[PDB]
Amino acid sequence: MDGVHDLAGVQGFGKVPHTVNADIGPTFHAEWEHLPYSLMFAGVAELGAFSVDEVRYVVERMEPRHYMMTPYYERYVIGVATLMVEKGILTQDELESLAGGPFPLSRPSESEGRPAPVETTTFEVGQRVRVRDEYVPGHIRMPAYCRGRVGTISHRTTEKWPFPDAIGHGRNDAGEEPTYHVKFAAEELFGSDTDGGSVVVDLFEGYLEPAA
Amino acid sequence: AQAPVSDRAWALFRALDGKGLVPDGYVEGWKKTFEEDFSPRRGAELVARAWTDPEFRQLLLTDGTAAVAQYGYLGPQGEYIVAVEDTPTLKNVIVCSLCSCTAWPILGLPPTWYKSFEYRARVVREPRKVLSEMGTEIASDIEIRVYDTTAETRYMVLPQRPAGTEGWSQEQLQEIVTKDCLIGVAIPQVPT
Ligand SMILES: [C-]#[N+]C1CCCCC1
Ligand SMILES: [Fe+3]
Ligand SMILES: [Mg+2]
Ligand SMILES: [Mg+2]
Ligand SMILES: [Mg+2]
Ligand SMILES: [Mg+2]
Ligand SMILES: [Mg+2]
Ligand SMILES: [Mg+2]
Repeated sequence: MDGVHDLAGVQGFGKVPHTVNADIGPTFHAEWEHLPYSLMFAGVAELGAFSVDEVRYVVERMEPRHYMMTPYYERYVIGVATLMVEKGILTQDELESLAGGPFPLSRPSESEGRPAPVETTTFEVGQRVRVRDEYVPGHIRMPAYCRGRVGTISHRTTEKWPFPDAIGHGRNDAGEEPTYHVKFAAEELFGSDTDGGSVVVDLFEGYLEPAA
Repeated sequence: AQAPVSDRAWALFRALDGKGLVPDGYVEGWKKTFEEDFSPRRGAELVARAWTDPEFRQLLLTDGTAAVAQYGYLGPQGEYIVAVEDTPTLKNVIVCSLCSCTAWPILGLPPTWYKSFEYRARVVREPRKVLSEMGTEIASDIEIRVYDTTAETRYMVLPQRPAGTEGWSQEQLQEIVTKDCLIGVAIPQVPT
């Protein structure tokens, strides 16, 4: 999904609000902040109502202006609440009644997702690969800066996981794939307009194809 | 228009808890895990061991998961671990440009700055400038490599060991390996 969450490479932001080893304060700065992650885990591990991938996607589905003005932990309060409503576990009415006011949610999905590709290649360390030049309206773990770009495999995972584009929509056809650490030259991604060396993206097999 | 966030967060809790969907002590248990167990002190311990034990260093760099498992530090958002090695010509830095993905058990939960739009947008494209602004100068003869945490690999940086620490104990070395060293935005410093 080409949403505003796909921030890598966006220009115009100011300074990172940190200098190294500065005090970051306590883990939680407010008494509610542990709730989004804890209730995520209740949904995922206790209820089996959704996957972690569905949590990423529901956050991506926040209305774009809403996403941009909402602090991190609040996005996950909204996301988890949205999933609970979408899955039929809670109603928005009861959330708003308990909250004592408006509790707007993420926008409905505009894609049913897609299955794990049937045709993929097992790649090896040192091989050159291209990120498939594809556009996916639902959840995808490919940041746009690497779409259609060429890099070299530095690692093939020794474990496999469900394809996000499927499990992020709660589909039954996510299968399992390894991922690949794909190293791109900075100039491959941003031309002359970068001060970096290389960028390594951890990409599912289904996002990749042989280069050349 | 929105109700206060605290009211919304507790509404979510109460709506689920009131239906019997949240085990007793559940969110309290997670809070404790997040605050007390998940810690960059764990990553620091791993680094100090790697620095003093060539055999462990090799294990950590070839099978991060196995190395971390030896200490018992695998956990949520830290089940498949890759450690990335800084060298005299290479500096590694970690981000999750798409959200906040972080090796929780060994680095701790991500700090506000790491999850900021500023860091997520900028470090992938201008890491040298970002690190410089944050207080870390990386020379032109050093390649900066940014790892974007886009799938299930969870990363830690194994930073270079600074001169002046020769013969230090693991406890002494652990003290200079900070959260920011593990993320890759800081280089370990020898205290005056
Ligand atoms: C990134 N991130 C958040 C959502 C997915 C699980 C880890 C925390
Ligand atoms: Fe993330
Ligand atoms: Mg606000
Ligand atoms: Mg209404
Ligand atoms: Mg109770
Ligand atoms: Mg699992
Ligand atoms: Mg620039
Ligand atoms: Mg001594």
